[PDB]
Amino acid sequence: RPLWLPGSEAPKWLDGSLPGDYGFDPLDLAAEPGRLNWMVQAELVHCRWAMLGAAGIFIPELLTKIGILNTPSWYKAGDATYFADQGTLFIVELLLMAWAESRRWADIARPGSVNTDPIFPNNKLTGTDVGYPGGLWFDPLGWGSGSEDKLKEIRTKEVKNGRLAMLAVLGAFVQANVTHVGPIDNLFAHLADPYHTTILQSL
Amino acid sequence: VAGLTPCKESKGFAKRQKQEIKKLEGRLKLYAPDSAPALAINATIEKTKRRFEFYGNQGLLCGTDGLPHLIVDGDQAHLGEFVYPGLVFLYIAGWIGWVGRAYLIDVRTSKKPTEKEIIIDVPLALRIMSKGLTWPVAAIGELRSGKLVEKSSNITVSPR
Amino acid sequence: MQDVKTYLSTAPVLATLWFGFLAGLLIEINRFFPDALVLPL
Amino acid sequence: AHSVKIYDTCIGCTQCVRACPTDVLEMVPWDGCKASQIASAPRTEDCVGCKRCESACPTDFLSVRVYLGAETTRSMGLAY
Amino acid sequence: RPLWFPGSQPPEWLDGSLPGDFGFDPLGLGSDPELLKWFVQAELVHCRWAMLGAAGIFIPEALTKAGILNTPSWTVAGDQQYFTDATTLFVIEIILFAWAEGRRWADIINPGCVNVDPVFPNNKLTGTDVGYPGGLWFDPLGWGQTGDAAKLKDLRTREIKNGRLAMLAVLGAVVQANYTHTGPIDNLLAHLADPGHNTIFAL
Amino acid sequence: IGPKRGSIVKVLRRESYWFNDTGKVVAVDQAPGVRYPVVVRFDKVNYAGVSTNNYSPDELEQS
Ligand code: CLA
Ligand SMILES: CC1=C[C@H](O)CC(C)(C)[C@H]1/C=C/C(C)=C/C=C/C(C)=C/C=C/C=C(C)/C=C/C=C(C)/C=C/C1=C(C)C[C@H](O)CC1(C)C
Ligand code: SF4
Repeated sequence: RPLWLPGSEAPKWLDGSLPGDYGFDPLDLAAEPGRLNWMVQAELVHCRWAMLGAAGIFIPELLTKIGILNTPSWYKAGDATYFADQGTLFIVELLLMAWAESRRWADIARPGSVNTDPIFPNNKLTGTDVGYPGGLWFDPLGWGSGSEDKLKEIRTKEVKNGRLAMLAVLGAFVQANVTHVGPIDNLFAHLADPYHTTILQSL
Repeated sequence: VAGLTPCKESKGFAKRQKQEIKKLEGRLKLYAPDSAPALAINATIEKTKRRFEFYGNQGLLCGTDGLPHLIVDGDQAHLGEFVYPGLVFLYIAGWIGWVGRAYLIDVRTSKKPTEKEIIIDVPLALRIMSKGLTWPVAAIGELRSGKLVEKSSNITVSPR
Repeated sequence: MQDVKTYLSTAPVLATLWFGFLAGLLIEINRFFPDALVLPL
Repeated sequence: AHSVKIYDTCIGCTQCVRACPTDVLEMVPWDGCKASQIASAPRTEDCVGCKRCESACPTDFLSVRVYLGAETTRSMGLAY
Repeated sequence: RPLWFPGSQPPEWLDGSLPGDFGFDPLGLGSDPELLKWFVQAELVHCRWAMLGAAGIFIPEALTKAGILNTPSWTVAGDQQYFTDATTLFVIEIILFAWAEGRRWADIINPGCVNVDPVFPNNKLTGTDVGYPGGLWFDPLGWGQTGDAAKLKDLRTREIKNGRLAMLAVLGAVVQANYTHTGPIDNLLAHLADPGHNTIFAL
Repeated sequence: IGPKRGSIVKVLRRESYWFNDTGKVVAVDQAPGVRYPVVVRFDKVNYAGVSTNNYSPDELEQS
């Protein structure tokens, strides 16, 4: 398999079964037995929150540049008023995040336990692997089932698109901190003068 | 906060800027204006004026002495006085504590463990000094897995 | 270098080379960023 | 004067007697070690209390043990 | 075997197998076999950068004196203004040499591992020795891949000895600029007029 | 007697320097009447600088 560094030995824990495995654990953050089960679940929420993050940071800002949404910038979106209080929407989120993540917390701890419904137990999730809750609510098209070689490719495509979005969202964060311009305008200021709009010029 | 005026509007803090340049300007009066020691005092004045314009722009609190005071309680205005450089420090200090702890584990399973502390194995040292970058994820990871602490049955204890 | 680098890897030389680099770094931080009482970041 | 006590951890290495500068310790026969000898302190009234025997005892913890008690002209080391 | 000091005994670590080996090790810093292979690799890129250095110092300044080109002096060439700032010219070069020298870093550590092009796996370098990569990108004429080893060693000896003259020359150009404050072609023509007086002791 | 020669034991003697420490048995005396027959060698010295000490089998457990 290809690795993150040619001529470097792959670690004994990353053996190449996991989708997206390029032997990249230089600091040994997943060495310990039982630890790599937690770090895949951590990678999967972070990659999917970043692909949700990149679709809310770049896509409404790109369509603002075209001018068919007129949405405000994401770093000034916390100052925008809504039908609810901005402080109130935090706690309503973390009451709903208290439900959705603790159902996810029990799946990492005890797999195959919380696939059944808390209310109407005929509705059961069809997901078998940890971190892939297949069911009508999450995978209505049934794209998460098939051959293991076919399933590994689409799980490789989640995390390779997911690691790009993590780098993307981490980039927009630092761009809005030192330049105070939204990141689609940072792209359009880089296609005009690329050698004068660089991280050293923005300090 | 705590009876302290901000340093940008403190009359005592502006008085200390006035009497510091005036001390350095009187030092400049006995030198030629293009001389080499006069360039050092001219660089000292610009270092002083950079310092006073930096302290007032960070929201520092100045007392009745005209001196910037640090609020270390954890105020949302005052994070860079104690909380922000404290978290910067503890990351660096935990980096020192994690690569010195991981070096001792790496040399305890060696042929002569005491010759690797007077003569520090630099390829063994430098391969874990890079690994001390991500140390809160490795210290609490060893704490949760039980590898951080040693059980008291295997610890040398002085008798009662 | 089987023994010259062993002498260079001893405790006083590596303390001199690290603290020479450490005080060399902290002086050069204190030149381009002097009088630093508050971390702005 | 000083009370020098020998314990059963002794290996009969004899170096407590060899380090003694006032001839307190002697090696008596014994059945509790490979050397088949243990130290004893018959002339413990001649003990200065210097604990050279405790410095030369290789047993952890020490087999010879000197307890500084009542001090007389023997254990003060005077010539006047 | 030609040697630098014909009465002296050659060192044990310099057995003459290396190209350009003349037994010159009075301080003996290449005594360790693991450090000798690093220092030969250090001397190869030092030789080729100085020959590339000597063609940018002594070749265009000779054309500057002859009026062929109007290029500035090599000491003040970095001070000139370009379309890219010289602070951000470095980080373009540092990024481009993290792929050039970082992939060269793996070849010194693990020989025969970075010889395959990652974008297209059919392209590969026709090289077997460390420090001489071969292939179409580095040896397009095929002169460095010969069946006979005596001609191949002499051609690598020709590369080293041409290199170490330039490492004297670029170091010679540095101290001449610090002492005379004059271009080394102009120092040559001043020395070609009156070589008795126009020297380092001309002050 | 003794646990084993060449085995790893842990000292239960309270007054030793190597209490709750890993030691290697180098000699067990099989002569009767010996109070402390098991000779245990340690990787670390005590304050006297020695690493060789004699313990009874009741003051050691296999670890
Ligand atoms: C490739 C090697 C080389 C060459 C051919 C030159 C040539 C020249 N140098 Mg020199 N120089 C060299 C390297 C070189 N140098 C090195 C390594 C240093 C650093 C010590 C200097 C520093 C230096 C100073 C500071 C000055 C010269 C000057 C001169 C000129 C007058 C001669 C003189 O006084 O020499 C002085 C020579 C030395 C100080 C060092 C000896 C040079 C090498 C190491 C020995 C010979 C090597 C090799 C056998 C040369 C082959 C020549 C061949 C092609 C014919 C002359 C054109 C002077 C000038 O500008 O003239 C007007 C001047 O002031 N040189
Ligand atoms: C071996 C030995 C033996 C034992 O060990 C002892 C001893 C004695 C130690 C030894 C010896 C040593 C020596 C002699 C050394 C030296 C070296 C050198 C001089 C190098 C250089 C080296 C050098 C080099 C690389 C160089 C490089 C260069 C360059 C890049 C340049 C560039 C440039 C150009 C083009 C031009 C422009 O306009 C500018 C610039 C940009 C500037
Ligand atoms: S020195 Fe200690 S172990 Fe040796 S004979 Fe005397 S009392 Fe026994």
